[PDB]
Amino acid sequence: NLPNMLRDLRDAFSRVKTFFDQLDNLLLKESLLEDFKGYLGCQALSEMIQFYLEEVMPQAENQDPDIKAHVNSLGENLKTLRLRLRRCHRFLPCENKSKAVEQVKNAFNKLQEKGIYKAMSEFDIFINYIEAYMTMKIR
Amino acid sequence: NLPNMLRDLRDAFSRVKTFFDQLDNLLLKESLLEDFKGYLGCQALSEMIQFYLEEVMPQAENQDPDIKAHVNSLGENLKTLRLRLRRCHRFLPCENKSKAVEQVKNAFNKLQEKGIYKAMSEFDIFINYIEAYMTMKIR
Repeated sequence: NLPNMLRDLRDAFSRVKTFFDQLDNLLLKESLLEDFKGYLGCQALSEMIQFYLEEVMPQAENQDPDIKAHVNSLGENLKTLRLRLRRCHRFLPCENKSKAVEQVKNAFNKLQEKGIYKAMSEFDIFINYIEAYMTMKIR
Repeated sequence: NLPNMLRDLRDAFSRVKTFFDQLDNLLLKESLLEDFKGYLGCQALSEMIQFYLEEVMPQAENQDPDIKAHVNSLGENLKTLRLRLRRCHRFLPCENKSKAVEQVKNAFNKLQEKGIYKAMSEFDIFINYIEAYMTMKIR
């Protein structure tokens, strides 16, 4: 399962690495792994994937056009992995949105002025749901 | 604890409600509560709090300026609650960011060109951390 899920990404990296011993300190320090294992894990992983796709890879392709085909495949494999993990609310919940909230907003918007009245008049219901959520977490 | 944490919000609402029996269906349906109790709970609650603060309340104040002082206090009490829940990575992790990621990005940016080389050359380390994260969730 897992190893198999990461093989394409590792294969793509084996090519890329050849374009890049006194190593010095890691940029991707252990503290990063720790956040990945904590309550902020999803947000940390999500932000890192975005960082590599939007900032690092494009910059790297600009610095040396010869690595482009390989960095592009690395990027495609990383986006595919993200998609897989995201399709499962389990692995990357932080990149998923609530269908219920969307439904509430869609109904609210279609009700025009009556939507404002209704949402405000039900605020105590909202407070009750917040209490339920908190009650959940405390458990 | 909990009841006490929500009292100010409920007190503020008792005033507001007076400006707003055949009730018809709830806008804030049960499905919303369900998402609040699930894996998308944080995102759902976070989006709802934002919805009330940026969309509902301002609109309501515009429709009837007489409720303004009360909707404003309701809003302040809701922002205070959000702050409290957020200060605790436990209750609202989805509104928190990874200090480690920030440190990595700060170092990466200060290294200028060498940062690109380093981040790309450590991609396998990143893959290893992703594996760890996944290994975590599967557990």
